[PDB]
Amino acid sequence: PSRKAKVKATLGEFDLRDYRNVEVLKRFLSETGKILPRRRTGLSAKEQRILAKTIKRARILGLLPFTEKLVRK
Amino acid sequence: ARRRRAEVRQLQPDLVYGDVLVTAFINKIMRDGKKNLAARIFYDACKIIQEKTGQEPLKVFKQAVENVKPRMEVRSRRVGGANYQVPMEVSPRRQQSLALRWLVQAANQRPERRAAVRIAHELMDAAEGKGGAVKKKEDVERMAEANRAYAHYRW
Amino acid sequence: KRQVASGRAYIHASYNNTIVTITDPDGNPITWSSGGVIGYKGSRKGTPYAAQLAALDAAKKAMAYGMQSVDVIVRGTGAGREQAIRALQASGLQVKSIVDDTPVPHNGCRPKKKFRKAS
Amino acid sequence: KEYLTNERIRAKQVRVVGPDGKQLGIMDTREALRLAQEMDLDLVLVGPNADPPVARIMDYSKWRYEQQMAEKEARKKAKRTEVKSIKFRVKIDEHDYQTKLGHIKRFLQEGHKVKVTIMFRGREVAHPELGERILNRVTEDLKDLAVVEMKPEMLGRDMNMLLAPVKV
RNA sequence: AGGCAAGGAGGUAAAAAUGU
RNA sequence: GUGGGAGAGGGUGGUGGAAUUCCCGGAGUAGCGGUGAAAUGCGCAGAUACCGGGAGGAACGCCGAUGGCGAAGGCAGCCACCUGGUCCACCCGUGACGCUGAGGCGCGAAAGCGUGGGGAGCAAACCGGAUUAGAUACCCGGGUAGUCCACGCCCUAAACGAUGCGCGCUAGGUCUCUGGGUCUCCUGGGGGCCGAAGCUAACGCGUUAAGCGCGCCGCCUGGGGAGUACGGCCGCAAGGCUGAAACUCAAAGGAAUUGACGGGGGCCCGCACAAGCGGUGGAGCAUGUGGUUUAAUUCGAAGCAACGCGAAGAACCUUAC
Ligand SMILES: [Mg+2]
Ligand SMILES: [Mg+2]
Ligand SMILES: [Mg+2]
Ligand SMILES: [Mg+2]
Ligand SMILES: [Mg+2]
Ligand SMILES: [Mg+2]
Ligand SMILES: [Mg+2]
Ligand SMILES: [Mg+2]
Ligand SMILES: [Mg+2]
Ligand SMILES: [Mg+2]
Ligand SMILES: [Mg+2]
Ligand SMILES: [Mg+2]
Ligand SMILES: [Mg+2]
Ligand SMILES: [Mg+2]
Ligand SMILES: [Mg+2]
Ligand SMILES: [Mg+2]
Ligand SMILES: [Mg+2]
Ligand SMILES: [Mg+2]
Ligand SMILES: [Mg+2]
Ligand SMILES: [Mg+2]
Ligand SMILES: [Mg+2]
Ligand SMILES: [Mg+2]
Ligand SMILES: [Mg+2]
Ligand SMILES: [Mg+2]
Ligand SMILES: [Mg+2]
Ligand SMILES: [Mg+2]
Repeated sequence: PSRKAKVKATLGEFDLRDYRNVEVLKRFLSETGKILPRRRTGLSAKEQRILAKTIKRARILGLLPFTEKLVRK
Repeated sequence: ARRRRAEVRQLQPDLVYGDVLVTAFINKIMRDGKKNLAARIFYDACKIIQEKTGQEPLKVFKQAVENVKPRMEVRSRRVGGANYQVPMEVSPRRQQSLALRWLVQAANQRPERRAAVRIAHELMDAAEGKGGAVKKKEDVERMAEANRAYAHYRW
Repeated sequence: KRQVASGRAYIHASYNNTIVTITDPDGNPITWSSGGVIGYKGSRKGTPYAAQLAALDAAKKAMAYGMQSVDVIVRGTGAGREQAIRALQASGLQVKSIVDDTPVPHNGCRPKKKFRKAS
Repeated sequence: KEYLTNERIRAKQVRVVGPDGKQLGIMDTREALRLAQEMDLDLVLVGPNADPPVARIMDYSKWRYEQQMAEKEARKKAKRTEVKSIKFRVKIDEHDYQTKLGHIKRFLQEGHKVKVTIMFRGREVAHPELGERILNRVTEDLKDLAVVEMKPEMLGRDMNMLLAPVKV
């Protein structure tokens, strides 16, 4: 049912739209270059959507990973 | 079977020595239900062992048992269409029983004349690390290595 | 007769056959092992045991070229990809990391009608 | 079928045959191996049966491939044309009969041998007169495309015939 | 360590006309 | 109007990787691929798998929803531009300007066709293989159109919430998205689920009504015949829209409910199988039957649940032949 910690509750004050702020945005990406669900971030829906959009933008730029590789497994 | 776990019968321990394993072995040896004939046979075998290989005739038996014991066994299962020889682990009691059975078979699958003597010989062989029962055990083990294939079909 | 001691271990895993390639750190392969290589043909070709066998064979081949320092990458999934991995771990080859890199399209073309019905 | 290559050979003196058929003699196995290494090829034990084992400096894999190809050819000139069956009935009407006939014709054209069998059911007592008649009619219809390999044979609750193509 | 679930897997599910 | 906001709304111009195929380059070898099994199929001219680069065309994984949008069909990478709808707060302006909508004009998935392009995958048709009683099919190997784009044309659909649009009224809750607020609770607009009344053939519905009403429009008057014929119109064609009747039958239906059934599932059990010991079959005989032979082999019993059965006593008797 998802509840270990949340990526909104572990992270403090940050603007969502700024894709350049990459390491703060590196926390909402998975271990593989994949987006974590609403039940992992902790956001409201709108916020989540915005975040997703920002991530996409970043990807288009290149900063954040596009798809990566899981370790151990 | 379906409901309960169908308990193992706890045998009355031996009249001369004092071990249930021995009793079980005696029972296994016994055909037609003649315990006194085959118990006598077992005793004769023991005596023979004592005579030839200068040892107590319980320890030797134990050794033999240990030798013939399987840990990896092979079952039959139909999955998809074809039958696959499935390797799986044995519970101790069952393994012991199997070993006993094998020993009995070996005793009956020998070339010499009298019942006790044959049994004794087989026991000695088992103790050594050869014989018939031991060979069978080895074969079984091998089968649970050429077919460790279909181990993921866990029962 | 070339020799390397190091490299990667690309396990392409399909349900019909799990194929294992071993490569040098550059990405130029030394050997590979498959299912028809362990004799097996048809159904068993993709049975976990076959995969394991293939893995073992590949390891052996690598050893015939001095290889130990082994990075492992799996692609797709077959019956035993995990089994193959296990086999490799067992073999005696320095397993650095086992990494998943499935050739999953970012919503690619139309799949074949078998891999359709998924919606 | 399969042999022993280079390192798998433990027998000491081998007879060394070359890539096309170069007879180098009864030589050392090590020597043979060395020769193979030199030509970018493999010494393969082609006869473990003859005078100090008969061994060939060939591309082993290549040879295997060739053999496989040959085998494939053997099983692709063994003809796909088999026996196609068609189960008729007693009270067979016209259009369906014609369809059946057409099917049979198609099969014949393709190259096949045809199990022509009438399934009986209820009475199977007035059977030969009607069933046999039907069979005869069928045969008549296919006199130029088909030849009667075997005549009516009642086994179970049915009777079978077989028909072969007229000219191969 | 157990309790429920979401996902990813990977196996099972694949073979059937005859009467009084 | 002002002040905001949500949005895969649409269109135009781009671009970003994953993937796939294809080409060159490598390194590398005996098979890959396929399946309930297999077979074609490719591979020594070196394929598969692996890395390097390129060539392209598609389509947007994760986010992703039970979500958001639109009037509907539909719509998803991200950007930019042009632009629709809409939602709210101020209650500021106008002062009934509204609501519907026969016809009309538009839009209208997918396929389809015409014209030019492009074309990677997929893939009707089509050619193979199996599969089978057959295989024109499910399953695999290719493989054309087509899918994609531009311009036109087509106009259907389970174009479904199978619910026309509009407003008002009539308990709540609960989850969701989105807006304002004196923001652990209110108040607006959407999307879901549970329900008061009432309603409904029941199922259900239930502030997003199928409830109460009123407004208007669209159909409907048993089924099949038949969305066919006919004409008419549209269209390059395919067809579409519009739409009968003769006859025919006494039904066609829906809901639910038993029961039965299902190559639906779950939960169970039984010497059911497994685990084990011993047999039968094979040998001989003992018996009972089927068959056949006979003057008659008396009759019955029939898979289980007939076959050391009725017969727990056939030389005669019994005994019926
Ligand atoms: Mg405004
Ligand atoms: Mg190449
Ligand atoms: Mg005012
Ligand atoms: Mg005024
Ligand atoms: Mg209007
Ligand atoms: Mg109109
Ligand atoms: Mg294809
Ligand atoms: Mg065919
Ligand atoms: Mg065909
Ligand atoms: Mg096809
Ligand atoms: Mg076109
Ligand atoms: Mg259209
Ligand atoms: Mg619907
Ligand atoms: Mg719809
Ligand atoms: Mg309708
Ligand atoms: Mg809406
Ligand atoms: Mg609401
Ligand atoms: Mg009520
Ligand atoms: Mg309700
Ligand atoms: Mg409500
Ligand atoms: Mg109603
Ligand atoms: Mg129509
Ligand atoms: Mg007309
Ligand atoms: Mg009904
Ligand atoms: Mg019912
Ligand atoms: Mg049985």
